[PDB]
Order: sequence, then C-alpha cells, then structure tokens
Amino acid sequence: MALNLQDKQAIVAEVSEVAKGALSAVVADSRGVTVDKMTELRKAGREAGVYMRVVRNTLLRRAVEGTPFECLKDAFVGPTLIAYSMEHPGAAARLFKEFAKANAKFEVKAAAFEGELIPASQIDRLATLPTYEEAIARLMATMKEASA
Amino acid sequence: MFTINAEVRKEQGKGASRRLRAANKFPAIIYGGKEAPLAIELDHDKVMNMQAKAEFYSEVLTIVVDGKEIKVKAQDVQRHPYKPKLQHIDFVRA
Amino acid sequence: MKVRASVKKLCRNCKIVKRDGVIRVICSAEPKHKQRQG
Amino acid sequence: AKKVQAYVKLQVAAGMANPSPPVGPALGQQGVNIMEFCKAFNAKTDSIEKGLPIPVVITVYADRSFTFVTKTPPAAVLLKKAAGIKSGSGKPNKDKVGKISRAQLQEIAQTKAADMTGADIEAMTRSIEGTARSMGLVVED
RNA sequence: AGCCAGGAUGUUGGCUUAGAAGCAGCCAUCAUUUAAAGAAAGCGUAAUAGCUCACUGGUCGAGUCGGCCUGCGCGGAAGA
Ligand SMILES: [Mg+2]
Ligand SMILES: [Mg+2]
Ligand SMILES: [Mg+2]
Ligand SMILES: [Zn+2]
Repeated sequence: MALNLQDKQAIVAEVSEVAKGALSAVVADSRGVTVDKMTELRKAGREAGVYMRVVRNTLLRRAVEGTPFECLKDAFVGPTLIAYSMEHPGAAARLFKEFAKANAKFEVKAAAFEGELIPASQIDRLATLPTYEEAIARLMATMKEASA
Repeated sequence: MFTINAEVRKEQGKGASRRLRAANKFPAIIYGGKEAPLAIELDHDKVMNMQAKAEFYSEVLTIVVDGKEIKVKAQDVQRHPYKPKLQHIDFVRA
Repeated sequence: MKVRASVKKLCRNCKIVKRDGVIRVICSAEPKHKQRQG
Repeated sequence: AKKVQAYVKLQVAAGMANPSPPVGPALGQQGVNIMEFCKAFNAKTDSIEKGLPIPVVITVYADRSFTFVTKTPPAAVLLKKAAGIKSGSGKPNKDKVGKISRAQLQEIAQTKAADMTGADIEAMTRSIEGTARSMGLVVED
C-alpha cells in the first residue's frame, strides 16, 4: 500500500463528492465478480460514465473518514464489507433502482441495502425518481384538469 | 549537517590503535589550517552508518571534539582489507 | 527421499522442518523434494 | 448471458460455411450439428460481409440442435488489412521494424466498439497503442 | 498470518513454432476497467482448458517483517 500522502487523497477526493453530490446507495459484494463491475460501469456509463463511482473502502477508517463530514448516518453502514456509490449530476435517480434489480438477479447480497442519504435515513427501494422530468405527469395534469 | 562527536586521542601508536578497534572505536586525524594536527577517536558504527550516504564525502561536516565544532572535509578513508568496517580517516580542516 | 548434505527449498511449497536432530524438507506438491541429513 | 457453459473459438469464414481440413468436423461433434451452421450461420453472414476472420460461440448443451452466436475480429489483425505489412517482424524484434497510420487506430479500433471497457472512445484508442506497439512500430503522429 | 471474496477487457501482444493462447525461446512489456489484478511469480496443457501467486476489497485486532555485524551450538561424520 501507500503511506498517508495517499490515504489522504482517497479522502480529499472522495469526500468532495459528498460535499458536492446528490444521492447515496448501498451494497455488500461478497462474491463480487468482475462481470459485476463491468456491467455497473456501463450503468455508471448510462448514468453518465465516470460521474459515479463505487470505490470499495468500507474501512470506516476511510469512507467514514469522509462521513463526520456529511452523512453521519453511515457510522452504521460502514461495518463489514461495503460498496459506497455517490452521485454528482443526474436525478436523485435510478442508481437506487438497479442496485435492487441487479442484486435481485442473485448478483450477490445488497447489505439488505442498509440504505443512506438524500433525506438522512435508511432503507426502502424507491422509484420516487426519474419520473423526474415526469413533469409531463403535471402536463397531462393540465389538459385533463382543464377538460374533465 | 553531519554531527560527529569525538574525543582527542590520549594514546597513539599501533598498540593503541588496535585496542581502540577492538572496542568499536577507531582512530582518525584532523589536520589542515595553520594550527596543529589533532588525533581523534570516533565511534565506529556511527561513522559507518553516516558514511553510507554519499554526501559524507562531498558536504563539509562537523566534529564536536571536546565541545568545539571543528568543521572539516573527508580527505581519505581506510577501509578494512576484507570486512565491512573502517580503519582510519583523514579530515581536512575547512 | 533425497539425503544430501545441503538441503534447501526447491518449490515455493517446499517447507523445511527440524524433526529430531535432523533437518528436513517437506513438499506438499512434489514428493521428489523430500530431503534429510541436512 | 449471466452463465457461461461451453465455448471454443476458432476463427471461421463466411463465403462458404462448410470447411473440412481446417475445422469441419472438429467444429461440431459432441451434441453439435454440422447440418445447421449452413442453415443458420449464413443467415447472419450476408447482412454484413464475407471471407475474413470470424471467432464464434454456439448454444449447444446436449440438446440435439442449437442456436449460433456472433463475435468480433482480433485487434492486432486490424493492422494487416487495416494498416500495411501482414507479418509483424522479418528482422526479429531485436529490430524495431513496423510502421503505422495515426489517423487509423481510432476509427479502425472504433470498429471494435462493442467489446471494450474504456468509457471514453478515446480510451479505446489508448489501448490500441500497445496493441500496435506490439513490435515497436512507431506511429507518425 | 489465517479466513471470505475477487484476481478482469484489448488479447492467443508481437515474433517463432506442428502447436508457444500469462507461462520452450526472442523482442516488447503498454493501455484499458478498476478497490486491485504482472502483456505474468509457480503448478498444469499436445496446445487451449484447469489450479495458484503477486495485487486489492472484507474479516480479525497489536504488534510485525527481513537484511548487517557478532557469541555458543546442529548436520555434513563409514572400519575392521
Ligand atoms: Mg604490538
Ligand atoms: Mg523419528
Ligand atoms: Mg560417524
Ligand atoms: Zn517442491
């Protein structure tokens, strides 16, 4: 490994994603294959490319060293194996969705999805999301309200 | 930067020199300037580790011989014919 | 097993053991590497 | 495909799917049907092009028949009909012999867009650097 | 140090071979995707296949690694 001069970058970089981010998910990759990463990188791909991460770090000692910053709801995620996912642009989006759909294709556990932060809380798969731009679901709420 | 503590030699000659070397010390001498030469005795393992860096032979370096700081340059070294140890050093006064 | 006077590891799996007064070599992969009189 | 089971790839040919000395039998003989790669392959052959290198995987269990898959061409080979020289040395690579087309290497690599990890299609280029410094043949960039 | 995981894509790099697909030889040893993963440290193969390592993620929870100099010892050591 590297000394501190390097354990600091994995911090100053990874924590300015939290400081400058959008949504957070969860997942434990016990059996995390590489067809695994391959896929989810195309997903990050659709979800821009390299706007997304997953930098395995669940050393509390790392991606909690980014938490007493923001998201101290994660002192509780960080135990055991974890795969932290941050969003920069994009809706508070679909990121959420396929992690459940992925891991529900066996694709290993999902930490039961211990969940995360947009609010400041816990678990439950939501597509309360990428409807986003479904302001059309407030366009159809126009003419249909005007007519009916 | 190299700080070398040392002591003036109380004994000189083949007899003493050998004795010193049995006790992980080793003789060396400071000469140069317009003032007399000075018979030094140095701690071995120390100068060894120090002289491991190449700067030892380039940089000016300082010897604290009975509280003075003489400040000199390494002229010449005597290494053991077949061991990894030092026999003697010539220091030029700078 | 080979006997020899100099024994030494051969495979990365050869192991070296001091049983009784005698120095040995045990390989979990390759029987040819057993050694004694070490 | 979320589960591999059987795959042997031995670059075939399009214009007539009916070999015998190169592959022929050895392409289908363990629950595989020699009768159906001339019924099925050529059904996915003529839409594109014919004659040149075709690695391939098939869907044969022990289920009599099957269904054929397609693939992609080798990448240092697109430096033959897609560069110049067709060997790679002549003076063993103690000598840096070859010679490149910088324009090519991107769009000629890009032709292999469907089988690479780089997000940045420029990245997919940077891979072809070493794939094309495979001898030490410098590119006139 | 154990134990769980992964240990990947260009791609069998190129050359050379009947076959050299990480691994007989020669030259190169980059670039991706990354948490990390050698154009490969060893097993293996007709060659592929197959099993490991380096490396990184997890677990664990405080010491731990290997060179230099030296003292005393061990094997090496069979005879009428
Ligand atoms: Mg005498
Ligand atoms: Mg016994
Ligand atoms: Mg005897
Ligand atoms: Zn062995």
